[PDB]
Amino acid sequence: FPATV
Amino acid sequence: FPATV
Amino acid sequence: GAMGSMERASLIQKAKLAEQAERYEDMAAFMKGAVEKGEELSCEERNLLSVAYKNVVGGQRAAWRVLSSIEQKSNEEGSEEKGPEVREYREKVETELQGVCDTVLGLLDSHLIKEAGDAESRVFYLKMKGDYYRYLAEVATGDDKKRIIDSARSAYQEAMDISKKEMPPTNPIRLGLALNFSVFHYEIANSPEEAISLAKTTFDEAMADLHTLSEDSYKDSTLIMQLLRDNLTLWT
Amino acid sequence: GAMGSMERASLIQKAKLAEQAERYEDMAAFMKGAVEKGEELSCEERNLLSVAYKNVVGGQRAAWRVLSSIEQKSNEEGSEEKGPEVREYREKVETELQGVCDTVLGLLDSHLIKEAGDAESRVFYLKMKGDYYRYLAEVATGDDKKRIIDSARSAYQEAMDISKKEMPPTNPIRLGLALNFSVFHYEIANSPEEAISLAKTTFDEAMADLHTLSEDSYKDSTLIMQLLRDNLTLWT
Ligand SMILES: *CC(=O)N1CCC2(CC1)CCN(C(=O)[C@]1(Nc3ccc(Cl)cc3)C[C@@H](C)O[C@@H](C)C1)CC2
Ligand SMILES: *CC(=O)N1CCC2(CC1)CCN(C(=O)[C@]1(Nc3ccc(Cl)cc3)C[C@@H](C)O[C@@H](C)C1)CC2
Ligand SMILES: [Mg+2]
Ligand SMILES: [Mg+2]
Ligand SMILES: [Mg+2]
Ligand SMILES: [Mg+2]
Ligand SMILES: [Mg+2]
Ligand SMILES: [Mg+2]
Repeated sequence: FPATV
Repeated sequence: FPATV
Repeated sequence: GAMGSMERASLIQKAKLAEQAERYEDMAAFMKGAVEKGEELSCEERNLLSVAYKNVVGGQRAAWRVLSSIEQKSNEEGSEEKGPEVREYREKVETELQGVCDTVLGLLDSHLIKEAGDAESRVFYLKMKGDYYRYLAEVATGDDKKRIIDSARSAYQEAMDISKKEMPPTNPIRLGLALNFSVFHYEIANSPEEAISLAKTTFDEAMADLHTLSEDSYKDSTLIMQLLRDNLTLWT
Repeated sequence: GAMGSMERASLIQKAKLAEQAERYEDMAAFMKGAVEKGEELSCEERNLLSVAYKNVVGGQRAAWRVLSSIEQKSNEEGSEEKGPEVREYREKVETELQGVCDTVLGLLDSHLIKEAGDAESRVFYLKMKGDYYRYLAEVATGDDKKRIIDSARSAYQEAMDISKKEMPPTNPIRLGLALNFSVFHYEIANSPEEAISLAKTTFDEAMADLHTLSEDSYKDSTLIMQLLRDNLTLWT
């Protein structure tokens, strides 16, 4: 999965 | 801590 | 509410203890109680609220993906019929996830966003609104899916418009918003080109503004810039 | 009970899904429902029950230790007074932990142990009884502490007596019981010499019986023997 914050 | 199972 | 009898300051203190103990459900419940006191939240308090729910829903999303994969495998040719249990349990987890998302959205709507006038607060809350509609969109399969997706998009877009007007390109909130909106484009809106363009432009504009920053601000901004780069590497 | 309307086989199936999803609270609730059907548990089912509650209470114990350490630091000279919140939240976590332990002990008493006649089932359940009284003893500070400790000791001792009569020295249940009873001696009963003697004798007697085993049994036994060695290394 891609990075989120 | 020591090992337990 | 169960936290109605506890002091605001005590709820915040206990939220911080819960974080140290990795008790994120407790942390979220304490922060919900603090929001429901009706006073605005400071920067640190907004961060506690976000950390708590991000961790709770993150665990739910991971579990949902495990169960959804098992369910998908069960519906392949040659797969033995095992009854309704996989669907039922995926639905259980899904319903709990949706409940948490609805809780967060409810706090934002009643009444965090309407009282948030400074860019840093308003952008942060609108980003959260986008994030929790995005998590609802991840599990949506019915007639409201398009409206759920559009609600995420609208919240992110309002946040973006304010951030571009009111914050420098290195601001950590502006950066984190852009990172997550880019992921929305890639994973939810079927718009990988938009995702890539947004991540690239955000990265490059931040790069150009690093020269204005202290050592500590530089560290904060570059940490999030690396995540933009990581996603670009994944996507190209 | 909330699981009263769900089939036994469905509860077991869902316990296994919950394990895959790392949803140990759900796993425990499913297994509680399965026990409450009133039928005896198979080997695999006993293991699911144990895994679920071990993981739930393990997380509670870790959180309790974090909070207890903060509380201890708060009661040192020169520490600023911060009010009742640390104690209150440690108490909250403690009460939840005690509740889970009481739930497991209740399942064992009503009626798992009394129906368990084979050594493998009875020793396993009595070991569990010792373990959950040990977790109660870890947090006990009052007038019943001695009786709680003695309840752990008595359960472990009955399990030991049966295991020595009825199981080979390499049996994984006999080994795991001895490992945990040795920890009881070291950490709860203030008996480090007994802990060390038990771990050493258990290890050495198992070593001598490995020659009787298949490759797969050898792997199972040696894995737990390594834990005995690890504790001996810690303690010497
Ligand atoms: C007071 C305020 O506005 N805050 C607290 C600091 C923070 C922004 C919200 C910026 C620093 N920070 C982070 O960089 C990380 N989390 C987030 C960044 C941006 C957004 Cl919009 C939300 C969260 C946490 C850090 C440990 O790791 C980096 C990668 C992201 C915390 C939030
Ligand atoms: C059916 C039955 O009696 N079981 C299932 C197998 C098992 C005993 C209970 C033995 C193999 N096993 C383990 O070795 C581990 N867990 C435990 C061992 C012993 C006891 Cl008494 C309780 C648990 C799990 C394994 C992954 O890691 C080793 C170190 C311990 C599972 C339980
Ligand atoms: Mg007050
Ligand atoms: Mg649904
Ligand atoms: Mg553009
Ligand atoms: Mg039936
Ligand atoms: Mg108490
Ligand atoms: Mg002896």
